[PDB]
Amino acid sequence: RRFRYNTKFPALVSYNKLPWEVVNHETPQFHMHVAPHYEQLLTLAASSPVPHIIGSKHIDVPREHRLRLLPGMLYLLDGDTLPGEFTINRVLDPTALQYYGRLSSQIVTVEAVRMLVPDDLRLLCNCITFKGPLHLPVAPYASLASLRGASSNCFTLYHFVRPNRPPKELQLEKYYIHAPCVAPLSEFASNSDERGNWRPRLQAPKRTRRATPLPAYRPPQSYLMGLAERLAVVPGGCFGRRSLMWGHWF
Amino acid sequence: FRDVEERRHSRDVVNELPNPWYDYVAHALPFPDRDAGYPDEYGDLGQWRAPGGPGSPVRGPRGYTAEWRDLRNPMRPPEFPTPWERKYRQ
Amino acid sequence: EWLYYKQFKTVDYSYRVIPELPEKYRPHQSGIDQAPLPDYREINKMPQWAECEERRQSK
Amino acid sequence: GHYQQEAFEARKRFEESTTYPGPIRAATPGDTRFYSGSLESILHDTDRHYWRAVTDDPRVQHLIPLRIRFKIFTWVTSGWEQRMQVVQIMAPKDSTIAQVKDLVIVENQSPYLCVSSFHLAIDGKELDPQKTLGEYGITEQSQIDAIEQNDHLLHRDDERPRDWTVDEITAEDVKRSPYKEMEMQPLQNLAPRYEARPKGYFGRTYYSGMKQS
Amino acid sequence: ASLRYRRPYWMMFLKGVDNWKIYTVIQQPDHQRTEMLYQAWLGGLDRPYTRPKCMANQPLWLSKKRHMLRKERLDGPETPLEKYVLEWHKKFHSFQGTERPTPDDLHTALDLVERPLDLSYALQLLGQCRNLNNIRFAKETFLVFLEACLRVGRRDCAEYALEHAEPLGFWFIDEDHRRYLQGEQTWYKLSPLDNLYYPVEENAKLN
Amino acid sequence: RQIRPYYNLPSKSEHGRKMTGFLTPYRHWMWKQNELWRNVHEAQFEHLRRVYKRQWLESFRVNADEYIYKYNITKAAQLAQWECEMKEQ
Amino acid sequence: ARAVIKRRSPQLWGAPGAPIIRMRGHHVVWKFQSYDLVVEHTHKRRNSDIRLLHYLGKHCPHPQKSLWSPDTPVAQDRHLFMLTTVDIDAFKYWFGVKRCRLSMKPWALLAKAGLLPPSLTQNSKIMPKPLFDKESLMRYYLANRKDEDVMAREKYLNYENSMVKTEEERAAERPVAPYL
Amino acid sequence: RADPLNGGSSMTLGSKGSKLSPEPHRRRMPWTAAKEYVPGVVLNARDKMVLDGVQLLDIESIDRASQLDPLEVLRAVVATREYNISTGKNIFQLASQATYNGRGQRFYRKEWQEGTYDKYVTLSAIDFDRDGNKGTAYGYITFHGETTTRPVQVDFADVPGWYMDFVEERAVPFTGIVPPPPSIGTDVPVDPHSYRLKAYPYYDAPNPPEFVERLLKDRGVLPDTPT
Amino acid sequence: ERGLYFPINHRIVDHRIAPGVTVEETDVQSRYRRELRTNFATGETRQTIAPPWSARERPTHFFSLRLPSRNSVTLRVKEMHNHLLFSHQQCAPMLVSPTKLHITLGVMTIPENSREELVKNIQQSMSETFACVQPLQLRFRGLGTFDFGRVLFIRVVPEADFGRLERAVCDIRRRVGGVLGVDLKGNPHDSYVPHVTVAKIRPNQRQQLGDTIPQSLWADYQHHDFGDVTLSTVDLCRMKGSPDGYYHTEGAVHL
RNA sequence: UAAAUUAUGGUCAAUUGUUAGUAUUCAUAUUAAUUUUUUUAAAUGUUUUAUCAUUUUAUAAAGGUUUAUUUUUGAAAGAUUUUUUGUAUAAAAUUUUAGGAAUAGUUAAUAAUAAUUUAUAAUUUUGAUUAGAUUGUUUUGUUAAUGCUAUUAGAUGGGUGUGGAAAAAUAAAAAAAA
Ligand SMILES: [Mg+2]
Repeated sequence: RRFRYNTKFPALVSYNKLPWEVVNHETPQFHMHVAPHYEQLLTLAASSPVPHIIGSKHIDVPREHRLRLLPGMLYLLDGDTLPGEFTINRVLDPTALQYYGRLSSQIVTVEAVRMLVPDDLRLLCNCITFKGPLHLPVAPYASLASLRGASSNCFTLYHFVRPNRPPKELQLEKYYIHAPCVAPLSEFASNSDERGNWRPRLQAPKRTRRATPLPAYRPPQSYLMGLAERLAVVPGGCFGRRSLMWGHWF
Repeated sequence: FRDVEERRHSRDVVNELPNPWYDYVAHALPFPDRDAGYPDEYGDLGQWRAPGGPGSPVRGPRGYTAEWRDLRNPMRPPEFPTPWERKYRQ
Repeated sequence: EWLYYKQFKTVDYSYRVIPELPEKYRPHQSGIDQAPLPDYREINKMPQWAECEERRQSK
Repeated sequence: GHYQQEAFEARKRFEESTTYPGPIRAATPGDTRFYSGSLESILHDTDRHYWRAVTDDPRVQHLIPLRIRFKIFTWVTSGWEQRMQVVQIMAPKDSTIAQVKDLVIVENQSPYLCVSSFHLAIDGKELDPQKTLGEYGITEQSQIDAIEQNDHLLHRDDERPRDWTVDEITAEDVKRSPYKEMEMQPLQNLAPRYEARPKGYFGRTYYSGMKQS
Repeated sequence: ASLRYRRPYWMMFLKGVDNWKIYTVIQQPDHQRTEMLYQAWLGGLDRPYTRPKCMANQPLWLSKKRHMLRKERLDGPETPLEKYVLEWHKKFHSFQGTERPTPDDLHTALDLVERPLDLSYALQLLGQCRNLNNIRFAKETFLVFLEACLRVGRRDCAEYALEHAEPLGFWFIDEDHRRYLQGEQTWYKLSPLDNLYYPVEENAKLN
Repeated sequence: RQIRPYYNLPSKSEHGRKMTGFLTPYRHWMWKQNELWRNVHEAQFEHLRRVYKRQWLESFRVNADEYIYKYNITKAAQLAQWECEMKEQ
Repeated sequence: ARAVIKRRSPQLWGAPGAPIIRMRGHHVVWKFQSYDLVVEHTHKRRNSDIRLLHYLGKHCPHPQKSLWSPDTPVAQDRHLFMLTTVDIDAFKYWFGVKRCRLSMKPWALLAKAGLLPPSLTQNSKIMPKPLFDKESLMRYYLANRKDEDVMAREKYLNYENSMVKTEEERAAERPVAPYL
Repeated sequence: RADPLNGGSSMTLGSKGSKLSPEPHRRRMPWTAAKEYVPGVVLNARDKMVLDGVQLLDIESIDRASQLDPLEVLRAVVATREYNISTGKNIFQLASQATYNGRGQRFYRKEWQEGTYDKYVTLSAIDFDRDGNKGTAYGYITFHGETTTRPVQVDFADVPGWYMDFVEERAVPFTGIVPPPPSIGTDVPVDPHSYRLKAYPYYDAPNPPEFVERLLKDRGVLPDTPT
Repeated sequence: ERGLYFPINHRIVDHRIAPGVTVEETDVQSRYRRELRTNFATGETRQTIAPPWSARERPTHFFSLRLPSRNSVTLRVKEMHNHLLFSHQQCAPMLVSPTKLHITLGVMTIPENSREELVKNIQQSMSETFACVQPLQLRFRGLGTFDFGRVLFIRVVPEADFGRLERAVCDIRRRVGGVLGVDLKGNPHDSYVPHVTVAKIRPNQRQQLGDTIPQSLWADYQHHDFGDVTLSTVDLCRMKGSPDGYYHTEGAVHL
């Protein structure tokens, strides 16, 4: 536990303070930090309407207000256009593009990712273009419903963030409302004509035979690190509870 | 193990009897409920003193009151003629 | 285990490794000057086996 | 969360109330400077060292403790590590950003923090130095940081301070400002003693907010 | 069995370094002068230099500078392959280098063989390329290896490589070349423009 | 201590301990059987610990209630005596 | 957490913590030997009185005849007596509220007294340590299983408040008519 | 704390377990957190006598006088390769021998597929440093059909204990991005024919008769006489 | 090396921060002495707290102890003004005229629509409550600040006749704000602190004269002795001094 | 300025040396202790781990202190979980010597100031400061007794400052993650 004020060492000298988390765009850990937020934002946009997420055109801001309004701004465009006064960097690093694998597969295939740096080097515009319609269903009232990319076909997403800042710099924490989709309920809804097609059953069918047993268990032949309960590791070293032992060699 | 043990325990007549060392704890407070033999404020031992004396904490404090009605003159006959011995009465 | 861990001079015999500090650890004060540079004109001589197989190839 | 909104609503209705002769100055006491324990502990303006079982009337705060977060590259033995420092200033209720900058540069009291011009920003958005805290709605719980002139390129090794572990420090470099404070020559007494942590303190990877194993 | 209390906190997780107590007590006058003399003995610097404030390892810059200034063997390269060995060591064997060679570099090194010593150097470089750098081979690496061995006169090296090429990592072995090298065919390749079956000792028949 | 079987993995290292901390799968299985007996006793031990805490809390509650009653009576008597003495003064 | 560990008497998790009940006794001639059940910290200094949370009581490990009792023909009542003086309230307070620990000798003594179940140390060599099988345990669980409601009620009585107030007591306690 | 094994019971010192909680017990030291480990000493104790058959030339030894016959050099290279492979195999050795650095392949250890344990990693990327047996690797760890949403850096990518079976369909070119495997529970509908669970949270394998007999023999309940 | 290793003045711990974030998450760096500087040192005097509704409308009238121009305090502050002007010429607009000095005992806001009936009651209450009190003597010394340094006033230490003055002002507040409804800035059960304003920054002058009076202007005279003055009159006046060159006369009682 | 009693209550105070004109506690007794007749060692390999490492293992004697030695729950106990609540370095009194005089990186204010701020500073004859002696406020011995006479083991500066806490360099009657 940590519930103590600092009185052992002077405040001017930070003697045992944890390092501040900083994200650098020259490293793939930036993509690692940002990609899941992108996929969550896409899911939220496809499920429920989101304000200020749809972009008719590139926003125009004067230089003095450029560092005041642009940071934190994230939206999407139908066309593959890039803002001016930005030098372009293409993702040629397999490690950098690996982090978008879940976004490409489960959500929507990504066409390209580019990092745009202004001449003053005081900003970063991550522009990621996805080619193809969303794999997940898109509600007619959702923000992406107004986007022609769903239902050229490719659509892009722009995100502005100041370089060399803590991971809280991007305001992607607010895009986390878990609005559910109505994909199964739409089938039984009045507008769809499958309500009579669907046949519900109230009683479970009778069972005549027991379930097939597991195959013969063979104890492991290699050496073991010891009991997970005593070693306080999770069952498979990945997840689970220490007390609830399962999925190990025995 | 617990179920088999409790089932075995319930089958014995000698059980289901109170166990003072197990069913309760007598006194949890540190201080006792009455003084016992400890030295007096004057320095006297417990054997040299008895409670209820001046060292004990104080007990505290138009018409006729409520206790005036029950009092009656012994000249008047008693309410209940209990056959008191004359020697004890004197 | 105990025989291996004894000579490291552990006061409590706590299975630690504390190598002894010699009085003269660096070679320069141990008594040697700069490391001798190998004779390059000698190490550049082609080996005798190489000369023999070169002659065999020339055969 | 709930405390801020309920306090604001209570203050609003207290202001709106018109039938009030005013609190009694003698009946309402102030905080005392003398109390048990050998520590001088400052609390909020609504807290007292003595036990006060009654809830006093809300007051408008005339002195907001603005806390500005600066980057600081402390020298650990393993290498330079970037961490966070907090500078606290006591600004009036209607203090403009210009006087806020004056207060932070006068109360930074650190040689490295105020080395160059910087701009105050909140959640990544820069603050206009012309309007006051009233326009921004800044409370005592607001999180404000600062961006210097050369913090946008700190990822470059040239901008990063050069440690003697990997980088060569020259005779002209030992005469510079930070490298004079640092001492590459191990003195007998080792006057510049700094925080030390092992290279494997965080494992094979550095400190991160996520799991990489 | 933890040394966190025996030695200063800054030198935890230190392995390989011998006598860390030297660096713990390096602040003494005699130990400091011994360290200065040892660093001068290693050379590479003009001023009297000592180790940093708290470091049991030599600084990266100093170690790299000493490695680069280190006098290298084989001062006089006779053949172009002899010079290529020097430049390969310069590029892909620099201290703390992240670069890894390529099969194109391996082919260029192997195609410059003229002497049996050149063949030995090229074979050693190929072996270290596949063991230390662990680089996947291309299609024609075995072809150029066979050509080098044939034009240098090393039949036995080719046969030995063929018999267990899988440990060598040669994932492609042509059927024509395997039949030639297993004592079943007299030629292993044909020149496209010349229409002749190598080697020349076999060309003496077909002509 | 922790038992280390003779038939375990021998650490082929001269710079450290001669035996590893791993174990045979049979040793892991037989350890689980032994650890199962440890849980049988401690679960009764833990249950008895909780019921003893409950009993002590209840006894403290009752005895403290009685002591509070008596102490309040005594202090009320003391304060009444004090106010009577103040009037006499 | 020491540069040179006191190898003769080591402990676990440092000092001072985890109060533990032990049996201290000065090493004297066996005929004058008597121990003292007492609760103390894991680490003790040269004198045991530094870390002494509470004193449980004396124990004389000498079987003695019951001279205080009259000479009775009862065979069991004429066996040798091993007298032990223990405290119940403090023991329960330290065991439950503070969750102290116990050593094998005090555990065996308390098991004899009836406060605790028999310790893990004392075992009969005749009976070996048994083994377990999941299928048979599941079969027994299906063969007999208590109701969830009654198990929750008994758990509540054993762990949470057990001195409950019934409707008779509630009706007695409820206010009288004049103040209604 | 986080994982109070068998509750907070403290009957013995071993009742709390070898390690109290998966989180580090001391806030200062993060490395001491509970995590799966493999025997580093045994896995890195490569066979030394196997290199004694033929001498090995040093890299820094480049002078002409120390050069050996090319046949001997090839023998030394074979000896070094078999010396590296003798203890086992690491993903850094399988990646170069698999196409596209083995991206999208399924890597598992020998102990990861024995008993009720069933875990593997779907490779996503590998970075190679100068040494071909070193570097880093990232992938999706899958445990009993459940896979991580985001790629993670694999643990112990250097120890020679890894195995992999090459399949061309799952290979991912550098142009594309390795897709995370679907989850058997959420992503793909469950089907006993496609995949059947080997161990569930409350499962524990039955005691094998050989281990039971060995334990009984050790405890002495079964008769035993020396030959 | 000069003194103690950890001075007592530097053992400050801040409870305004979260408990567990100062040890590891961050380190707060600030000069905590400025906010703990005592009111005696900083010149701040606790004025009666006004309710929000009464703190909006501007005051209309005020009680004062009328004094002759010959009184000692007038020439003491005249010499103080001379010294201040000689030292720095930029504080003249902040400094008030010597002829506009009065000892205020209370401030109130009488609406102009119904002022005529209220002023008669106020003056008759003042007469009936001052028909018995003898002329007061007050010793003035020290400097104080009101409205966060906006108002600079001469402190009135307790002395002879000061107890009678405070009892009289409490009675005046009871008889004016208590029985009949008049907006007193403070509380009727609270006592107003007498003072004479030597310097004050007007809200219109706040634009270019800073936000507060710097302490260095009156630091040397923070504890200056301005002497003993006898007051034998009281006046209910209004904020209008420019037309007649003197205090506006709305009600007067010759105490 | 009145007696006592519904009668021993409320639980044991008791002193022993055969001298030697007188003055004054001073030779020889008793108890307690030391002393002769040979009673009477403080043990050498702590342990586990992921292997050239990491994790657990915190007050023995050394150094002479009389205005003096004072502090934590961040480890552990410790528990569905997350989360949360609090502290604490400061004091007061008792302080030795046959012949008794000066003491000092120094007091207060200020501050995360000042080797160089401001001030009529602070200690002490009500016995200071150095020096000598002695490990401080539950321990014995003697006696009828206000007395007299004893007692112990351990906190002796920092200097990459690990740790919750320095107590951290041989010394057990401490079972220390099966
Ligand atoms: Mg002395």
